[PDB]
Amino acid sequence: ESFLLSKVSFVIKKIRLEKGMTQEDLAYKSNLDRTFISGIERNSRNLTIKSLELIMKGLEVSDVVFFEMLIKEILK
Amino acid sequence: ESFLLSKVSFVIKKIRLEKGMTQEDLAYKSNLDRTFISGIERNSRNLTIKSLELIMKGLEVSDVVFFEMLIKEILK
DNA sequence: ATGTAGACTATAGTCGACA
DNA sequence: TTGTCGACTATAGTCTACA
Repeated sequence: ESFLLSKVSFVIKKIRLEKGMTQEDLAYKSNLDRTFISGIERNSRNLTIKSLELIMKGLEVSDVVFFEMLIKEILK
Repeated sequence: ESFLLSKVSFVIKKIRLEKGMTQEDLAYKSNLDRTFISGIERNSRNLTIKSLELIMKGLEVSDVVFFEMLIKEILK
């Protein structure tokens, strides 16, 4: 599947971990269902941008740091 | 009305007019549908990442660049 | 904590027509 | 050239439940 989608997932995980949160934690804060989040980390589902906008806000990270991390990441 | 969303659409249209592509022109290059590229650009309808990613390709815009451009457009 | 399965519902995308 | 309307098909995002 998608080159990007995967990298995205890979960044979310890292952030989520750094912050030391469990999946259900974030699910709550993001107001998403836990399962979805698993799908995202493990298998890189597609998510929508409304979905991302929640999760950014769930990790309590700036929609700017994410993207930044994301770039250095994308850089291989 | 997702902040992140309108800020995604704007960049799309910006890139598209710079590249002087038409929406149809985009529709082709993104293997996606005119009416949708319409919806995104015009009324904050909610694309996904695969959709996004395709779009970057339709614009012939490197992901890095898109996000870079994007970032800057938040910070206004 | 996390992964996954399946039934389900909501909304992402397709298409063809016409201001 | 692009937005909108309406009826489509496709899937994202939920939920229960068990290893």
